Amino acid sequence: PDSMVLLSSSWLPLNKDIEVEVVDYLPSSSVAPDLFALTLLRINDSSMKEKYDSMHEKMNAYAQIVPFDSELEIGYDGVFRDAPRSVRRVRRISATKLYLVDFGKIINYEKAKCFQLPKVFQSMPTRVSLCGLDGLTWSPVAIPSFDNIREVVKKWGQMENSTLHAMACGFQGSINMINLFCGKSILADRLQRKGVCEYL
Amino acid sequence: ESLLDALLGKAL
Repeated sequence: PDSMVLLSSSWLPLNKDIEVEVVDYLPSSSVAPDLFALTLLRINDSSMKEKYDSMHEKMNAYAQIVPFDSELEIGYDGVFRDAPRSVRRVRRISATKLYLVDFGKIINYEKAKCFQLPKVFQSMPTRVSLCGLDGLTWSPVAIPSFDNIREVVKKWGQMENSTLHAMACGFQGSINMINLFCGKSILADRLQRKGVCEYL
Repeated sequence: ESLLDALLGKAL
């Protein structure tokens, strides 16, 4: 049978300021219903840049891209080939959607363009980082707004005309517990100020 | 009222 592949995700450095882009939400079984989760893509990280760029070069040149006997199972990983020598790593996050785990973009599931992820390309974690907003107890009435809040947060850096920064405060399973901020504008502080959540 | 305030206000 086909091997069911699930890439781990990139860790953020503890108590270290990093530059991040808020990307499309990658769901994880490791997020509690009342944890405000979000997906970050650390940017301007030269250490990993050459590694990811090298991976994509080899993936595009890879000869032995094999198809699934059956198909990519939901929740698991393979590759998406949108054209010859254009190959990227994906997770089938739902029946109709793939997630480009190294770019932070959701695209439509195309059965014919999906192939297995070769073992040699399973060593790099997803470039995106699974994250959760640290230090908060959310009002139950607010939890339904998490999607809307994520959309706002995705555009926050653009509206600030600034690169957002993050700092991992800890780790809960596979989730980076982070603060997200732009200068003195701290996400948890502005949410807490609206009374939809309280500090732990 | 910050910029992010306004953003969050519409989401809520």
